[PDB]
Amino acid sequence: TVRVGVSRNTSGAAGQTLFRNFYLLRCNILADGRNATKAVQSHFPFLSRAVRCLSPLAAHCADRTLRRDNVKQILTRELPFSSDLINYAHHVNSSSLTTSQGVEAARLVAQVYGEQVPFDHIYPTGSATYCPGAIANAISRIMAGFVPREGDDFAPSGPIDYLAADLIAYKFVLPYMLDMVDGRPQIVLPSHTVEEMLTNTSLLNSIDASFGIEARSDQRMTRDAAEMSSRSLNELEDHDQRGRMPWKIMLGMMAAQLKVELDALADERTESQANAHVTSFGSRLFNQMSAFVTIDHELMELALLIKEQGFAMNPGQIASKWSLIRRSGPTRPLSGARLEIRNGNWMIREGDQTLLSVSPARMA
Amino acid sequence: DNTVRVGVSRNTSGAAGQTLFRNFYLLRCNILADGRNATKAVQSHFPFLSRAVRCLSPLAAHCADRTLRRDNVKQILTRELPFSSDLINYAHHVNSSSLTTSQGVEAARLVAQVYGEQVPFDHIYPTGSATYCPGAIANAISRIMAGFVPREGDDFAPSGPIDYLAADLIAYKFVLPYMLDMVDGRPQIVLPSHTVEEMLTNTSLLNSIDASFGIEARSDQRMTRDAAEMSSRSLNELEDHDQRGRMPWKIMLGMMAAQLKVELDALADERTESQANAHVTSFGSRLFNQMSAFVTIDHELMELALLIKEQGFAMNPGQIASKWSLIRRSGPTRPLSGARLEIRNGNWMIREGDQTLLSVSPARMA
Amino acid sequence: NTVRVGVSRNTSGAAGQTLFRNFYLLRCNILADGRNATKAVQSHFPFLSRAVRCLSPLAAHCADRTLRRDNVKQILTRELPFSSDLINYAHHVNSSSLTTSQGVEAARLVAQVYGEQVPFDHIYPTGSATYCPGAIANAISRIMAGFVPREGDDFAPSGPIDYLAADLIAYKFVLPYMLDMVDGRPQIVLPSHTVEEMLTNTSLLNSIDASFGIEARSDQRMTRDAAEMSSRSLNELEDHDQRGRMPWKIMLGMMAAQLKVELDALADERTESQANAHVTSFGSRLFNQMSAFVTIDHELMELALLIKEQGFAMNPGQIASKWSLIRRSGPTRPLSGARLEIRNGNWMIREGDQTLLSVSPARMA
Amino acid sequence: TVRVGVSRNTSGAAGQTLFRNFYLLRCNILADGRNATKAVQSHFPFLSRAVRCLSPLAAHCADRTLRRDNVKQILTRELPFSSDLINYAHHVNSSSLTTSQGVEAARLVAQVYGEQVPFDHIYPTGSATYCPGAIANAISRIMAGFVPREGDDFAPSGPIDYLAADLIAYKFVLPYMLDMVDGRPQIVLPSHTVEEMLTNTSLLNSIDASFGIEARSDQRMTRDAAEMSSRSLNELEDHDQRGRMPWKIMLGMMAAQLKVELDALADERTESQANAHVTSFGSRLFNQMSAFVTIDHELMELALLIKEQGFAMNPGQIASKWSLIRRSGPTRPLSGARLEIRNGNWMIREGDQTLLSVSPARMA
Amino acid sequence: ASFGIEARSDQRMTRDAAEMSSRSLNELEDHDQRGRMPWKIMLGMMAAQLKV
Repeated sequence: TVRVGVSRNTSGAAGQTLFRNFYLLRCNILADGRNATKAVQSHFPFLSRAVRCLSPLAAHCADRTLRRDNVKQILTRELPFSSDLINYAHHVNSSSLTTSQGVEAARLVAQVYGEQVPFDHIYPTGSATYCPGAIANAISRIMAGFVPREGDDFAPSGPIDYLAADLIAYKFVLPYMLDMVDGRPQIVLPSHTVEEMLTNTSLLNSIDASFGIEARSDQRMTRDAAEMSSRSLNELEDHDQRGRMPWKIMLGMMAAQLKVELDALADERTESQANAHVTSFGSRLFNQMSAFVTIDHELMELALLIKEQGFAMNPGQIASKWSLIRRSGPTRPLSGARLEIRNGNWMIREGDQTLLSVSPARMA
Repeated sequence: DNTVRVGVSRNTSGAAGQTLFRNFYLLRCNILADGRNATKAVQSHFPFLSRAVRCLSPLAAHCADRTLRRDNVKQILTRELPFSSDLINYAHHVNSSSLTTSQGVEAARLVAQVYGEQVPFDHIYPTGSATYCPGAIANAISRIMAGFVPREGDDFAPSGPIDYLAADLIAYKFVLPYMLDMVDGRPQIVLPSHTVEEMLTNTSLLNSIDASFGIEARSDQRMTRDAAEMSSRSLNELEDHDQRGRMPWKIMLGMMAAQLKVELDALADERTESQANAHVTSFGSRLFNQMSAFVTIDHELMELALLIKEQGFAMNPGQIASKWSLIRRSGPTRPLSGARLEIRNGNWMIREGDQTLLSVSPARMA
Repeated sequence: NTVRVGVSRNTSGAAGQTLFRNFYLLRCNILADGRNATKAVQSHFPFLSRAVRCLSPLAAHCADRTLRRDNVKQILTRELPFSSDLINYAHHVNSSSLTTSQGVEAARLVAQVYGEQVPFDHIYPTGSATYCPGAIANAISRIMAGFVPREGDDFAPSGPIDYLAADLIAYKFVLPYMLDMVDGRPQIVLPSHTVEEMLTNTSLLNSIDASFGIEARSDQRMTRDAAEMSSRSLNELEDHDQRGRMPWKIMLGMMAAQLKVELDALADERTESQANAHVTSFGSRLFNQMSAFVTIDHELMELALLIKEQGFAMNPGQIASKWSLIRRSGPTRPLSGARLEIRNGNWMIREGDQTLLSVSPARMA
Repeated sequence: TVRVGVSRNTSGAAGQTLFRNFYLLRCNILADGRNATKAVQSHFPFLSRAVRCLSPLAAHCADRTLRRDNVKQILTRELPFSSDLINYAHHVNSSSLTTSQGVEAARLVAQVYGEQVPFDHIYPTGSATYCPGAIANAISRIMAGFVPREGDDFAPSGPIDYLAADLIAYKFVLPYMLDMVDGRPQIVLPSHTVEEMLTNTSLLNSIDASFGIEARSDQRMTRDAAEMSSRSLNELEDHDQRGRMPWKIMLGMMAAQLKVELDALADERTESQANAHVTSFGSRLFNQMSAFVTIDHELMELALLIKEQGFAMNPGQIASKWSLIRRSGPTRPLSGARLEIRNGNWMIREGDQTLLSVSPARMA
Repeated sequence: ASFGIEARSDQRMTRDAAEMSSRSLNELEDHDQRGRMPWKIMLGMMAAQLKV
């Protein structure tokens, strides 16, 4: 007898994804569960991962021991996906994902960490262009204790950065700008793009972030002494091992990656037209990019436009609006509006109307 | 033993769907998620608009109902809150302002005086009223042309005389309405020079309207081309006869078009639902395909079709509603004198240079 | 070096719940209302659904012909095996809450028409006044599906296949209904006897009839009553020795009787019933799931009418009380004025213009 | 006329079928439905029915009670169409639908089923020629519980084969060849024509197939190791009534019918040239015949030629290549290829390039 | 006489059925212009043509 029981098909499949080449703007489409013909449910996985990477140890703790999976197969191919490369901190020559702005910050990171890490593949020295996402991922991994291998992999051999060991206790983050108005520190609207202040790296001292806990179980109380149980990035005690400047550089780098991808979105006319029915795209983008709006000019304007249009915008409309913002400079008259803080929320108010509102993002 | 098969337990009841603009009649749309394919661009359909274009041959459309339906009509129409769709389906006048229109009452009065003498026409069009529901008049005139008799709470009266043209339109399956104007001292087809409202108010203009009817041979033939047009007759070519209701037919066509335009105008008020269903990208494409019978006789519908084709068949309800409002307010948009009108391969073509600005194929009378 | 064996407690913590463990059909699985805030707990009877699906035994048992051994002997021969498992594997149970004396003549009739080709002693102990209707129903389904039972062990796919089970493969829907000779011709009538009475007088089972129908699901022909072409009635199939028509009718009546006796025994579970007074979907789900048996019996029809009149929102205690009232009192509502009509293949009762009840074909596959 | 009469005409055709007088090669070609271009689409109804018949009970469950058509008048005509006769398993003397090869299997089936069923009309006793399709249909229906009446009818009165009941649960099938390599079972490419195996009934024992269930819950366990939800034909419990060898003979006989029909078509160059414009004919032929590749190497060569040519070949080229394959024998050194079975599929690979692949075949 | 609509890709019915699935001629509501008797006369008359 012969008893070779080769398996055979058992089910089907469903789902869809758009923007294969893109990294942050890649989105996964699922039909609405309640009713098959309601608004499509979009979701950006890599953008959520990037936002969660702001606590690198908690984001990469499992990969230290558990998920030591086969990575050689993914990297070593004729055409590896750009998303995988940027996820594993590899420079890519793709024009849509490479920017020439802020490169001085890139080489600053390289000279900070190149002495003890094979940083050549992350950012080849002397290159006029670089991949912001790759450097952000490299910074996160290095802060997490990992070491990028010359053989295109990661190993948990390096030392743990002190800031990552502190961000374990905190779950919520909220970047914002600061200025010395009337000889005192106060939160201000973003007056610079990340793309421009990554050039003048001294300006990164203006950036500040506030961390705080996901407090103990309590069904109704809105606060657990929210001000007493929170800390700010610039308030932490100074120490050489603390990657505070690398952390702020990583945040700005992720923001720059998002902006360059939005710029490249303009040329993707075919897929934008084919996905005109995806109106949840803009609402999801507004929901998930909330961490980066409080630091940049153009992201703030884009968020304001998205809120004005009612959280329903297919990709082509977002591409056109972003092109308009980039080309026309500051368009909206923000001079009539003011900033305010309400129970931790970061909002722009004009009169009594709430033009914009941003809540703390989730780090893990 | 004892056996009864009257219990029939078959079931083939679909997967899922949805309906939008329930209060509307023509633009009432059925939405189906195309689960057969991975692509999630939802499919859209306008049942009542398809039925209205079907009814251009009233006898072939209404023959099936001469015997079958005897369950209930009054139970629906005489409900607490009868739907405008059902009431206009059974030729009942509707009080809603969104559906009713005030312009073009002259044609309604004309049809009422033509058929009022031999039909209880009061509920179709109350006498002396300024506001009339054009869809109700269209359904009434179609049913009368098919030999029915209306009632206050029913329509199951297949007892009236049957129009000659309603019988003539059994041999044909395709129709192509188009305007015709006296140019160069000879008859010639032209672009739509008047909106339907102007010619309904001044009913003398309807003489310019014309249509062409065609057969559908079921033989396994090669796709027939010119010189096969002998098997086709124009509406105005038919010999005159008292029973033969040509002007009734033209009035029905214009009335249906006016109902569509009134619905489109009222759509602008529906900004809430238009926003709630902004993801229905197939609305523009489906409406563009389905309205193709009316664009050949109206300025504004022609402009809407042209803008739809230029945009690229990607309009949700909000975009089409706003564009329609802009067309209504502005009126003329582009210099169509630069373009020219041509007929080729039995299709109604308007072209500028070499590009085909808009293509219209004759409709399916069914 | 050391072994790496270990476990993580991968579990959300909050999960479902099961109620009425002892009961066979009335066992239900309670799930919170999804991710919604309505807090109307879902209810579902798994064994009742399986019983209704068993009315096409081959399609309902084709999987087990090859795809299981599963060490079911351990389940059957446990120290305290679940009565649900025993009744699922056609084993008699001596529990007073699942055994009835009525209809035993039909039980021994099936036990002797299948007596010699199967070891039927463990299914129905010969001479015992009481018996488990569910066990006999499952035994009939299994044997009709082409199995043979064993005491303690799994069924063996070795016996012959009845012709009716093969015929029923083409159909997906079923609709039992009674018959009567009125005006010299057969016509559908309301139930006149309880399933117990009609089982005791086995000749009455000839009055039962059912009609099956295909499931095309092509998005066409939905409203057409030309679907009468694609249907056949149980009594209309040509007679044959191996076509177990009477076993099929007996199995249907036996399942109905099992449901009845379980409903009767539910009245004694007052503690659990009152502890679970918050699950109001119990009555609605039971009404939805019993729809195949109402057309054949008086008391099930009365219970369905009561549930519909009460708005479908009632808990187990209310169901028990109403069932006891129906059992004790007898016919309550006036059916002389209630007309019985079939429209679009639906078994409905109409009072004037009001539709007192409507029953649709059950899903049989 | 009072008005100009430019108007519409279609003469819209509906329905079309060619290759008449055949059984399997019948194709109801039609114009493309949704696309404006009038490209020719194809489908083989009888071939699909034969492929679905591999689960005989689920294939013939309807006719046991539902259809009961007036078959008597159909086959009693003066010159009834051969396809209808073969569909009801009636022997036909046409030279283009019979072959002397494989008569041993026909004799075996006659002696194994003739003792309880009339069989002379299905296959005349001792005849040197036979129609394979008729015997395949006869064995399928006899497994389905039917009884072939002499008077042009099937009576649902016979016993039901155990394998037919077993196959209800499985919607997907996979035949293949096997060999005793290194003292263990292992899949091999086909090494014999169906003629050799029908003639050598003992050699038929080497054939095997695997079946699989269908569902819609997403596939689990890497979508290829889902093996407890599948079974192999030879692993099923042996029983007198379980028609294992009848099932294998059915599959081989259907394959032989297809081969004989293609060989007969080899001489029909006239109509093939008249219909050579149809190249989707080859694509649909490949798609429907994919179930038969893994048992006969001559069919494998035709499939390989079609795949290399790009899934687009005209009937004339198919005929020429089939004749060339039949005359030549082994055309290429296939030993350079390697056999693999991944993600549930069955494919042969030479080097890294996949030479040919096979997908799930649906039977019910 | 009974009247039936066209079928659709189905040839699988050889059993009993009745009434409004194919409504019969005599059930039609009588009317002065509804020529049932002329129709029956024509049917019989063409049958007689075939006979002669």
